[PDB]
Amino acid sequence: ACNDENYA
Amino acid sequence: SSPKRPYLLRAYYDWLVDNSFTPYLVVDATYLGVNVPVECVKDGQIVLNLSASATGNLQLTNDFIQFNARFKGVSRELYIPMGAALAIYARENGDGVMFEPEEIYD
Repeated sequence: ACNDENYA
Repeated sequence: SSPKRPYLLRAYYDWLVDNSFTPYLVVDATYLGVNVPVECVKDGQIVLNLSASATGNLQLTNDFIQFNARFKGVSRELYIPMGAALAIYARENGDGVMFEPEEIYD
């Protein structure tokens, strides 16, 4: 996936 | 009658999450209105982690998918027209669905 595993 | 895609997208999203899987979305980067960081585009597609921990304020509406996500530490807001959503599956095993084409999305 393109986005980091953790948003917060 | 409106498209079934958003209803099926939500059904699978919930099934995946409820069964301890991490929902990944496959997006058509060329579809009109797609609003995501360019660095995400590869082979004309985008793969996104839609889990609650990888996103913020996730909305799966009938016409679009919208949420905040972090990229290499940078928070960005994404907007994905439903017509560009190609599939949703489990990161863990690939179980999911490949949406059927629907006239309206053309």
